[PDB]
Amino acid sequence: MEFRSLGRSGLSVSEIVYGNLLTPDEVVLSSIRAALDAGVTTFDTADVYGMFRSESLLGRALAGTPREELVLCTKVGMPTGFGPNGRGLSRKHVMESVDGSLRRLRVDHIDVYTAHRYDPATPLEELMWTFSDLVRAGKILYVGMSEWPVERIAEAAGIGARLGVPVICHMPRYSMLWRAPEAEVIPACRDLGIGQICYFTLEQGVLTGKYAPGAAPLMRRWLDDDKVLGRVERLRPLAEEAGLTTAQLALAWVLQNPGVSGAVIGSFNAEQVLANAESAGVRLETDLLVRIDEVLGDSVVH
Amino acid sequence: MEFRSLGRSGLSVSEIVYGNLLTPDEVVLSSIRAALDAGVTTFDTADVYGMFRSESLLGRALAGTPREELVLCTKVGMPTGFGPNGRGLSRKHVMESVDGSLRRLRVDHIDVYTAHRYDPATPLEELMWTFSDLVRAGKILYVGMSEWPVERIAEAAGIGARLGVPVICHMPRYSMLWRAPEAEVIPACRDLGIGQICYFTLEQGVLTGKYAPGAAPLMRRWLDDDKVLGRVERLRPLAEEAGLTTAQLALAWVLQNPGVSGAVIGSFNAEQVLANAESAGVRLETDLLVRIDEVLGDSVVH
Amino acid sequence: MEFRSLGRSGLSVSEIVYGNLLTPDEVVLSSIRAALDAGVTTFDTADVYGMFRSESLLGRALAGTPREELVLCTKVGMPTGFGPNGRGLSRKHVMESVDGSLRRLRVDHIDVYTAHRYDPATPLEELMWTFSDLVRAGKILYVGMSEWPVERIAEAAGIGARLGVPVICHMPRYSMLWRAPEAEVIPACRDLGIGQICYFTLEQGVLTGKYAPGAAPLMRRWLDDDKVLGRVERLRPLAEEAGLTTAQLALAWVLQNPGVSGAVIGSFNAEQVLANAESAGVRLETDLLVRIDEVLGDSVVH
Amino acid sequence: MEFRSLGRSGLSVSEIVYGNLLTPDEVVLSSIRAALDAGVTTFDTADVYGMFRSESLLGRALAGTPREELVLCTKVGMPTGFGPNGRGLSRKHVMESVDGSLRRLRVDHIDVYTAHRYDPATPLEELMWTFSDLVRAGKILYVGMSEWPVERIAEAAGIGARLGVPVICHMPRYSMLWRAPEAEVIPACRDLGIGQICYFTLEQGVLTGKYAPGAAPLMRRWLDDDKVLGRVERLRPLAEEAGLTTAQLALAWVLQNPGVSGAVIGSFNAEQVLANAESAGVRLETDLLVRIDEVLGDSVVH
Repeated sequence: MEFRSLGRSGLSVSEIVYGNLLTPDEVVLSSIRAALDAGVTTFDTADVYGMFRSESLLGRALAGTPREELVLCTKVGMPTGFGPNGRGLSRKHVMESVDGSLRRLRVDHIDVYTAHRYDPATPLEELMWTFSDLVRAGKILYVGMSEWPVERIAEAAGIGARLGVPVICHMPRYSMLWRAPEAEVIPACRDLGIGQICYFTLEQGVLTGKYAPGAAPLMRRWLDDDKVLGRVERLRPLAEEAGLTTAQLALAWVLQNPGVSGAVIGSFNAEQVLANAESAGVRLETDLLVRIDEVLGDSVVH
Repeated sequence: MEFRSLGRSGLSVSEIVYGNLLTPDEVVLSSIRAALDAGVTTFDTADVYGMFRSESLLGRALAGTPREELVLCTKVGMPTGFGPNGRGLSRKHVMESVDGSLRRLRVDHIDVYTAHRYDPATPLEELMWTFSDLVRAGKILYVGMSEWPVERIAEAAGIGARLGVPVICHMPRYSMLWRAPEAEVIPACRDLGIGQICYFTLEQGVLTGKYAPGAAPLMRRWLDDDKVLGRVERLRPLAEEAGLTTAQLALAWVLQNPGVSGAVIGSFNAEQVLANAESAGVRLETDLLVRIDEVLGDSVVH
Repeated sequence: MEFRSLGRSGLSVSEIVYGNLLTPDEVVLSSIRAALDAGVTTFDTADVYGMFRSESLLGRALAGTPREELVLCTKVGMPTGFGPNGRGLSRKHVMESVDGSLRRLRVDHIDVYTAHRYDPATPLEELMWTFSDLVRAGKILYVGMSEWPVERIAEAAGIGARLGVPVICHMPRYSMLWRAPEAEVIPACRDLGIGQICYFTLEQGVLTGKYAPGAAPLMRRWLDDDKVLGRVERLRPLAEEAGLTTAQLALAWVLQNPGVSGAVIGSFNAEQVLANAESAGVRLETDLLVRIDEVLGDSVVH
Repeated sequence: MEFRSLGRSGLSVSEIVYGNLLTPDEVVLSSIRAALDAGVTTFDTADVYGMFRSESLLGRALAGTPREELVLCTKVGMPTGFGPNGRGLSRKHVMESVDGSLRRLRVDHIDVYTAHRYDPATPLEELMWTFSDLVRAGKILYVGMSEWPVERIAEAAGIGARLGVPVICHMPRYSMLWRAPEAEVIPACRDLGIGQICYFTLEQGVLTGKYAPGAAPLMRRWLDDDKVLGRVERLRPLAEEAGLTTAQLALAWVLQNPGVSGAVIGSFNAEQVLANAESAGVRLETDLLVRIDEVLGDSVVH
């Protein structure tokens, strides 16, 4: 496995991150085991994933692994309770969420606590002072944000610096096909000392090259493009030339960005987890990157 | 039920708040149950109400309700012990009050801790640093004030902003008849990101229209006005035209103010609680508001 | 009993403070009981008094009294352990002292924690950040100083204001005979919002009028003055004219200073404690104060 | 024993510090006992020394000694776990290291927690806010650094002052032969209120005078100097003239620097510990210091 700093911080994450997004218990547990076996250190989940089930299964699967060998990331913000305080980023919801996450993960601290979507109803002073109280308490170490507006990332990072809350992580959608964060988000985050942990790097199967024309919700939207699956198939020669699968090429491609700390995989197939983990440390030649862009053409979203 | 932000905060309160101000245990418990059944989320009490009895009964009645579904507000400042440190807003009295309130309410945090009347003997730096220590400790989330001078509200809000203490709530007397807070208090609070949770909205029965001329202490003072009960009776046609009781019109009237987060009801009649709760989300036409003012005339206190 | 604010704070102390300075256990316990019976709320001790014995006896005697009715003051700084970290005001000694004081006093917080003598070896930033940590932790509420240089009082008060540590109390030697603090200490403390709790108000028996010429250490130094005991005897007519004992006149005299919050008594005679407590609320006429100064003449230390 | 302030702080350390650097358990335990018997108060160790064994043995040997009589120093930064978060000075590694050190040392606080080597991967804001959280929590009292660049010492001291983290200790290599820290490190530390606790004062046996030409790693490098052992032998007359062993002269020499708080000894011979401890309080005449420099000549590293 290869490792990167998560932004401007002393924290190191595995270049491949296992994200058990929610399937029977045994399939999830065996997939997490496969990730550990492959040298993955960094595990991502959320309170909302399988409504607490993802956190509980990660807690069980990681039990016994020395705490210093694991980077545990979870989230708060999506609805996990009834009524208007059962969601969002208020001091109330964040304070009522953290102890449940700690108990289900079977730990006394979370490495990276991520604000799941920006909450326009919560003043950033209210949220960042709540994070300050949890860092002072030793319940969370570092703060992340998921799919936030760039201006709110910068505001949060500023307040965090003032309050001694490390703001080190952003979790975008980023793949060979989905490049929206390259314009403003990744540049701003690099300026602010924030690293990306990338979601949907295999675009829910589209970038595996396993699916032929005429053979999730993201995959649904991709199928509005009548050329994308045919274009991914044409990557296989490019991948094989570099001694990679199409999936390994997709994961390696995301890791070529110096703003990226890690790429998330979520496969429930033990063999795919081990193969996808070997994407770490792979350098792609510039000529390979040029003809990837030529093959995918106007299927790429900028 | 309808919900509002409590000032500039991520906290949402029910537009109707149940305030069990202090009657046998069973009447109080059944009234709180009626409020829960009506979709009321936000409950107000104080250490001093029935000398600890109100907090203990709210703790019992709300037991089993998921914590994230409830907004629990209590108070400190009125006398609950003997001698000059048994009252007021000193670090000593506030620190010696909070654990009793938590134990009686059966919770590990209070959503809104309200300073019950301004204490000229306590420096606001002393009080606001005490609130800071309780927010850091996770014992209180948000701070309120009850019937404070506007200048002390602004001072408290300033210090709170500096110390990361959310100051989000003021509890005035506010009704169709008692409009004193409109002049300075509500305008200043809106400027400071503070929402009103309104007390005596039914003026201890005067604004129910149930009481005829010649048929609590506030009701005592109202009866010095030889026209007020007759004027409230003349609202019934206006209420019925809008498909409301006089009590529902009174509660709806307070909620028409954009500075108001919630209106407190305290009825011990299960049927009245359910009826009064349906005041939430009711919009009053401007013409209705004009002739309310015409009917009540010089009985209104500005 | 009469009460005063302890400096610019919300804390109220009894004008008569019981200080069990160190005699058999039973004499100490019965004297504390006598003070409680007389309406004394405010008790002073120190780790060093009878090497932990004073704190343990106060803890036992005050057991059962509601916490809100008591103001418990203790001290740190004098030697209570072996070696150079067994004394002074270092973070180490203060942090290793506080839990012992809490356990012996049988409380979870000390109202007033007093720095017993200024420690030139400890930076005031080091001491005041230690006090900050104990206030944040809820182990101490308010900070005092005993016989400090005026410049270090002002420095401590400044840092305290910045860190949200209430600095409200100074404990001088102050009596009808010992007036050294009037020149600079009391004026500066009044400016800084600090109240005096006065020690040696009866000058170890000299100001009781019980001791005749030819009939601790402070009393030793007083006997170098060949006129002081004769001069105190001549106060008895002045005292009796005002319906006071000489001891009550001495205690009342200290309380005439607007900079004084409280006067400490330490008598082991139950009858004297009850009599001395009645000094509270006594106003002395200006003509009485003038002829006190005439009677004592050059025995007074300025 | 003689004592010094550890930098600008209220903490006093013994001029001789026992450092059980890692031999059977019994030899280590008896050596620590010998140090206690000699009046040594100040004990240094590290998580990494004998991989947790040094801390566990110090915890056992010091059990029963009153806490106020001991200054316990340990370290974090060197590898104690697998993978890239099992070492360095990240919030993660520091937070995951401190409770192990407390449990093995059998204490609820460490007097001096030393950052073992500068970590270029961790922002000093991240490290110093972690130290702030541990000082607030009462788990560590004072902060040290070991063999840091002078510019990072100054940066850390600045942030520490702002956050109320006492930065009081630097642990250089310093001996009669190794004088590198005299140029910049000791001068800067004296300016910043930091005292030295000196390692390798006997240069792993070279400065004992026990080893003849032709009779570890530091001793290995010294033997590249074909004159150093012969030059140390020529100190014996100088030592004997002052009533010292060569080892006592070496330890006394380090203590002549006003920037030095303490000199570390690590001997496993009970007799050597007691003899070396008597180096404390020894003043060396200027003429003695001049001819030491003449005897050692170009063997000294500046």
